[PDB]
Amino acid sequence: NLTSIDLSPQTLMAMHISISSQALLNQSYSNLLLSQQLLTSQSMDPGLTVKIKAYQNQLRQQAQVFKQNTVAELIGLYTKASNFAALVNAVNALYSTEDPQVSQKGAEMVAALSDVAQHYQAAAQAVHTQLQAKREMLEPLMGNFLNVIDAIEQGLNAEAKQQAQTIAELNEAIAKNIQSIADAGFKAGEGVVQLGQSIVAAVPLGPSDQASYMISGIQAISAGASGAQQAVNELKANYAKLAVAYRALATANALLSVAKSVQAQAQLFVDTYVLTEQRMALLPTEWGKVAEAYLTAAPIINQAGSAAEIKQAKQIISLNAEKWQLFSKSIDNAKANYAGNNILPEVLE
Repeated sequence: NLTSIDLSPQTLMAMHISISSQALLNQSYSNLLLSQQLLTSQSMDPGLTVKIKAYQNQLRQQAQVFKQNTVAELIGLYTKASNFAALVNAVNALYSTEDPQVSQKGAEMVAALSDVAQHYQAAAQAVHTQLQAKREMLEPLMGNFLNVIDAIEQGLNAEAKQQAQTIAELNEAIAKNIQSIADAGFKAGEGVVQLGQSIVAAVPLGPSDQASYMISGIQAISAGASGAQQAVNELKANYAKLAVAYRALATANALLSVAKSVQAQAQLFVDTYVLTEQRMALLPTEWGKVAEAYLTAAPIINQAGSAAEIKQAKQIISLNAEKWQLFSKSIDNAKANYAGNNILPEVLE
């Protein structure tokens, strides 16, 4: 009986919001990697200088790819959801009970949307397979650069290892702060996201070439109106300490200080890329659930041949339409955010 058909978006609304959350942030981490000053100096360890410049270059290539290609691929999948909402409205409009065969024509269209949902499932799979491929190339790229930093650190005296750990610990703290700020800006999908950037630290380089390597860091847009004031205060305090800690490690190991600064930025990008891939892994299945739900619903909608059965079906469809319209708005805002969040503006005090 009709009482059992589910023409709803299921967990698509929430599933798209959990994707937006990481993809939008990863958009900002891509902008950070592309804004960061390159290492120019050729007056330091020739062997390690080439490993940093090579890694920094390989990261900007992947940041550009994510920013220009992968974001567009996602906006494509979101549009497909709007499109589906629009089609459900049409089914609603068809139930103006003017038509003497209204239930056979209704069944036919629900059966057709089952097909569309199956295409949107396959479209999502295609995007996930590309994200999975990049993940499998990014993990070993970062993994290899970590083994390079580690080999260098394993040969330092105790004073330098402590200066290096202080830095590693602060980068880990700063990442938790940024995440807290981004969550507050995002407002669980209903927010209009913006993150900024500024120079936060510097690495003096032994004695003009590149007097100093300038370190770019994410910043909140409003140092007193973001709805995560404690995180903004911790971020300010942590950047202050980060500046001091690089000045310390730099006295003796300047080039390692640089390598660490780059790896901290890579970590944010690769970690949230992995989370983007993982949230996207569930999307094809969720479209497939809409496909199965719509396939099962159609023959049941066809059995409705009475006055009260057609009235009940109009009601079941009108309700599920409202659900898709609400979802369509969540999508409109996500697309506006992917457009607006394409730039990571400078912030000044």
